[PDB]
Amino acid sequence: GSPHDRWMITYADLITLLLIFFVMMYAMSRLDASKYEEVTSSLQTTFQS
Amino acid sequence: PHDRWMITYADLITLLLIFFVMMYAMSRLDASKYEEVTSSLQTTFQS
Amino acid sequence: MDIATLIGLIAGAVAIIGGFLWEGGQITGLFQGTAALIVFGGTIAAVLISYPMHRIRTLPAGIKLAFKPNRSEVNEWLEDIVEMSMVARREGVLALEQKVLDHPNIFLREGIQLVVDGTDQPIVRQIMELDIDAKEQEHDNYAKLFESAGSYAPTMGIIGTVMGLIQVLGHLTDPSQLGPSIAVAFIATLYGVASANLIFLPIASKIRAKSAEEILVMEMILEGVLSVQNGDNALLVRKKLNTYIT
Amino acid sequence: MDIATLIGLIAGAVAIIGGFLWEGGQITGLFQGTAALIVFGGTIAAVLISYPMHRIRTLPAGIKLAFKPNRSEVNEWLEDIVEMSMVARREGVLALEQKVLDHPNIFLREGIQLVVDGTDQPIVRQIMELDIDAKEQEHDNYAKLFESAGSYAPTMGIIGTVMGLIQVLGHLTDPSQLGPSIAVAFIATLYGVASANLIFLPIASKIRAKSAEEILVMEMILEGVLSVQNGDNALLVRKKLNTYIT
Amino acid sequence: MDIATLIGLIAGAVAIIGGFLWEGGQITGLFQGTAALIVFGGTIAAVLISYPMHRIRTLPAGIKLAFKPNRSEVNEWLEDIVEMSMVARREGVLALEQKVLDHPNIFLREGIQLVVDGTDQPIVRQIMELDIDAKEQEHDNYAKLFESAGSYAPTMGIIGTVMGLIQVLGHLTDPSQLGPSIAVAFIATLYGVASANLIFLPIASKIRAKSAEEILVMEMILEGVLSVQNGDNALLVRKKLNTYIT
Amino acid sequence: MDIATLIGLIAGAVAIIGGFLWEGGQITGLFQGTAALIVFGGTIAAVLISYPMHRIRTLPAGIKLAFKPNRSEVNEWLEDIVEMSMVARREGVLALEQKVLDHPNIFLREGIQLVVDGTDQPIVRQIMELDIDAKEQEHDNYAKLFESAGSYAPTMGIIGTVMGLIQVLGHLTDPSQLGPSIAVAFIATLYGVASANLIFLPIASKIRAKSAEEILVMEMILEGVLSVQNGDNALLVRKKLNTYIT
Amino acid sequence: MDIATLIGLIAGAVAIIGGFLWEGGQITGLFQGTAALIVFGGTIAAVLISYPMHRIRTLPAGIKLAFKPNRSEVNEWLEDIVEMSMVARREGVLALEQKVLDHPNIFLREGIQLVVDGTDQPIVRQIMELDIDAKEQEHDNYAKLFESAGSYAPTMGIIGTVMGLIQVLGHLTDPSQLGPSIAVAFIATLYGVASANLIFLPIASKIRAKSAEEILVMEMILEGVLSVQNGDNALLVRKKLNTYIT
Repeated sequence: GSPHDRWMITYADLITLLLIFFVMMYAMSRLDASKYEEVTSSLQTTFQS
Repeated sequence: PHDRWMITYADLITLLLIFFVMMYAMSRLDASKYEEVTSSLQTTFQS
Repeated sequence: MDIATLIGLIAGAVAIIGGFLWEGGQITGLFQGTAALIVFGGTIAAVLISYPMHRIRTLPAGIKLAFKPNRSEVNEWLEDIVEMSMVARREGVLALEQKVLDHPNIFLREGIQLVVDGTDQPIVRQIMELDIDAKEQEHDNYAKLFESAGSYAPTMGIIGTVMGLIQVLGHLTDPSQLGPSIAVAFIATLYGVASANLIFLPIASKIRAKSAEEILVMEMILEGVLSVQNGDNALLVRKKLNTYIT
Repeated sequence: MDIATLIGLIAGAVAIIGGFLWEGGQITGLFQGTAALIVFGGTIAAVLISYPMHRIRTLPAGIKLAFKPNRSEVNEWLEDIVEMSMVARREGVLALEQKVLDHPNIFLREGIQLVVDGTDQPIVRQIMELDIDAKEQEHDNYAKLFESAGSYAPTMGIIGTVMGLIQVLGHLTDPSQLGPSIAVAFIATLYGVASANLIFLPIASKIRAKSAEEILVMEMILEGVLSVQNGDNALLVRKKLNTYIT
Repeated sequence: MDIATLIGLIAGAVAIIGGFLWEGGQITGLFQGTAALIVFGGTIAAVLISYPMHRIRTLPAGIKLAFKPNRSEVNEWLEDIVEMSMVARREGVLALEQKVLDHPNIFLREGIQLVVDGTDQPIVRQIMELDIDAKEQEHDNYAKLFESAGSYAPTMGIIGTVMGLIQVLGHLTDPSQLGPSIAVAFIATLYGVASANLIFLPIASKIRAKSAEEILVMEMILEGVLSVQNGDNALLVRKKLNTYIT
Repeated sequence: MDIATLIGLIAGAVAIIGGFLWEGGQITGLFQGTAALIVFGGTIAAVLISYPMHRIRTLPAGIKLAFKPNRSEVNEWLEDIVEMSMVARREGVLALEQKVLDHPNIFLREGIQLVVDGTDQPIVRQIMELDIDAKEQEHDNYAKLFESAGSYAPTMGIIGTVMGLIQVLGHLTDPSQLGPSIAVAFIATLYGVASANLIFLPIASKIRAKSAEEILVMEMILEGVLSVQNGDNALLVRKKLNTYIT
Repeated sequence: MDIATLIGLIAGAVAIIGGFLWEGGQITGLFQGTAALIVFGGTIAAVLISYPMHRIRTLPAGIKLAFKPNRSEVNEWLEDIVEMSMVARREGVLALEQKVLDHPNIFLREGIQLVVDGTDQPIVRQIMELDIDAKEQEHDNYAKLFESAGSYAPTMGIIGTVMGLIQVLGHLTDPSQLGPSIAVAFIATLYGVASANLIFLPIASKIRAKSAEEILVMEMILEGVLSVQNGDNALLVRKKLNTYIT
């Protein structure tokens, strides 16, 4: 799709802004140690290493 | 062809967001910092 | 409603709904009234500005051309043209005329009439070709509405999402409600890039896929009429017209 | 203003702003002075570099072609050419001159004049076709300016967004200045996708559509003039010219 | 099946899976039920809506053309046409009749038979060219199905990722449920890009490559039959036909 | 320098820089060494590998066409050709030779010499058309350099950005300097998209725009020289040549 | 090598590596085994599935055209054709034969040989154009392999990225070392985009650039041999052939 694919330029823009939002939230919101060490446990099963 | 780039950028950026959505999902929050932005961001809409 | 379209719409519903229900979601979480209004309302607005009103009046006939059943008449008309040739080889001026009088295909009737009236080969070619060109242009003009709706829909999707974010990040009162709230704003994107790829851009493809069959039957009829005028034998007529059949 | 454009602009405003107000926003929020400068300033910049200045003076004329309303004269002109075809055979070429003396369509008036003056078929074809090609090229050049602004506006949106992020991170230490940036980020995105997919790319489609109709009327008049010069009968003229009418 | 395809599939499996298994991952994690259902089910739905049902039955024949092993028989057919050219120089067309009969290439057999029947050279060109263009259209119709699947699959991947995120943002608090979802986001991307790029777009490419060889052999046979009818000398015939072979 | 380009660069610079400076951020924050080196150095490298050395020496000549001020004198040339069309007819062709001598347009001067030397009309058309085809190819080759440079620059940015993010992601152990690090990474994206959209891809448009205007003047003279050879009367010549003026 | 390619590779390596090293880090972090294996192995797999094996053996010959330094002898061959035109005019065609007996250019040697053997002008044009068309098709087939490698490589980078993350998120392990591990995963996307936009997609451009130069020389030789058959004067021959030279 030659001009149909035009919307992608806009998409990239939308996800860039959201990338900006979350990254800052991770900035200085120091990670709860329990939550993370727990998250490693939350995923390990799915990918099964 | 001049739009070669977008389909790669969008794919790459998305992967970061899925990651940082996780990282912010493994983190606590600052009590006043969140408000510092919340009051300000609200006022941006010119409430 | 052709069987491929029916199975396609069934499979499309099962794919997207199954993709949410099988991982703990529910249909009541995918429906969002405002997102439907922004995406569908916006698409309709962009298409209406894009085309004159008389084009939009035609849109029903596009869907009828897409979803009407195949009935493969071309295998019958091939025998009719050979029969007409076999008569033109003997007493062409008069006998041909009677055979076509009540024939169900108008383009063949009028084509033969130009030969009965004794018009020269390059002029019967020219008049016939103008009628085929008109049919080809008409079917292209149907597909162009769908292809255009398919382009605008995804972008009107993103307008929906950005407007939703604009409203949430405004009033980010409760940090626990950020996630549940920002999820809704992305519903619109899914309407845009899902409607475009399972309905609009598809129906555009079918309209083009079916114009390509109707025009080929008209080209066969044209080659039949000019072969009848040349006084070709039945073997050469059949040898030639079969190139259009599959 | 054509009726489809008026209904389209009504529907677009009601869908997008009605959606936003229904989810509780404020219209004033969707205004951002800095984002207007980056996006709308940017598109003007790129379009002015892209085209010679004389093209930009044509831009006013383009909007008139798109949003002028239809009056569908073509049925009248078809009856005129059939009448004129009959007169040529019965009273000779000379009388045509009287009939075409005041016809309000210039292209037909000349085409006939070239036949009365006695010019040969391939040269009258050549001169008429040059006039049609010139009209087609003129309308294409109007459409190209809009299509091009529609290309550059979305990208100027992403320029604006990235400029937004810099300012916010540049002022992240003070989270109390975070907001003024999030606005400019989004609104620069919003102005990009909106302007391009509702004001620019839609107008381009109308110019190309409302041209294609004008070119088809000129091709009908050319086939009328050539068929009049042949001395074709009224049934052949009416049949041939009808292929151009929808 | 075929040598370049077999080495390609071996290299693809060893590169992609050998990369992952070496890093210390398990192949088990590369399967996620909902990701498969959205991407593959959505792709199949879009293709079924887009094409008539009879086209989908051609999909078997498309694959068979793509992975057909190479036959060098064009060299033999060049020597056959040169021999027949020398028969036409020496002997009456009746001798061609025996020579052409029973050749395993039907397009050549028919072409020569049209020359033995004494049919006129521009008519022999016309009827032969109809058969070439029919074969070209048939192979194009196969390739277009695979190209369509390759276009839809990436967009269904974007739907799967957005649907995944909608789920993960729902649960920014419950760590246990987060894992199952963030996966579907990652995997639905992987099936969309990987299936499109390795399976679909290569098979489309290969059908077009193998079609181009088939059509070049038909063009050479047409130049052979016409040069036999003209009565060209064998040295010149050999020169013309050799330009088609590489 | 050309007035539309000058106004465009003024508006673009005020648009982008004025947008930033309204929010108070220093231009020194928007300037980066490594982002410039990766995006511009990468673009130069990609273009140098892409083309032979001799085409890069044409880059100077390409810019000189696009920003050349309009001084088009096509109206004057149409009067010269119409005058000769009547002198040639009255006096005989020898008088043309004197009049054509010293005319500043070389293509017109040469053409008439072909007609004075009595060369046949299809040969005159052939030689003149070879010269127009050469000029059309030359201007296309200029535009292709910038068009290419505008497709490499954004992708070079994704390289600069990824190298930045590779670094920043090293600092996920401390939110210290995490932000200011991400700001710099995205600067490389900004130079890629901004240069492509506002400089490289626009200049391509101008080369193609101004090329098309020049070729239209040359096609007018080809109709001028051929109408002088045919001996068409002054009113008919004036009609034909006016179709080329806009 | 071609001087522009050498300077391009120097500039590209200095831009990418110099940019990286200037902002910090070490080159020892930019080389990663599994990322190279997935991107290059995956590209090779997709290309091998895409093409017959015989096309891939041409890939060596493709690079030679791209990086072959120009011999630019065409000016010498223009003087040969002008001399031969004068030889043919005085002596008759027999003398042409002796002059071209040792000419190093095969295409000219044959073209002339066909004219001295007294073949008809439409026949000599037809046979020579078949040879030019064959060379155009051959160079297109070389370019297409590199282009298609250039469109698979970025997407193999996305696959490599996702598989990198998937292994990580699996074994999340220590919370201080998350950053370095995800950072490496993005090395892959770098190889995908860098290879396609600096090595593969550029080489396609050179093969098409240098192909076009070669085809212009063959078209000049064709107009030369047709002009010597027609018996044009040296001034007219020189003028025609000069249109092909820049």
